[PDB]
Amino acid sequence: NALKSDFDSLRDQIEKAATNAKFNGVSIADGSTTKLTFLANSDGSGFTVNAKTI
Amino acid sequence: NALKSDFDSLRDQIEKAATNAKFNGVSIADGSTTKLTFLANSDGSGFTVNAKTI
Repeated sequence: NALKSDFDSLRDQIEKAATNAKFNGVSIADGSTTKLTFLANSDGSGFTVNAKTI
Repeated sequence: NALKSDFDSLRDQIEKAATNAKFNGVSIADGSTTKLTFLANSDGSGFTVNAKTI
């Protein structure tokens, strides 16, 4: 039971550290969105980067 | 009778030792409150810590 409690506490730590991984209302690791695209050329072509939910 | 008196003395000592467990008048040991939340983000998200009466 003590190991169960420790395991659950570490689980909660993972969930909270994952949900805290924001940067200016946008996060690539929390799973809020499929992907993020940043400007890559003055034409407006993007720099595609896929989200990796953790 | 001597062992009974020693047991009663230890019991009074243990009660008062449980009573004195406080930090700035706030405690988690004596069970005065069910739980203490703690800050985890700039949004005010808590860190729930259920009290365990001892």
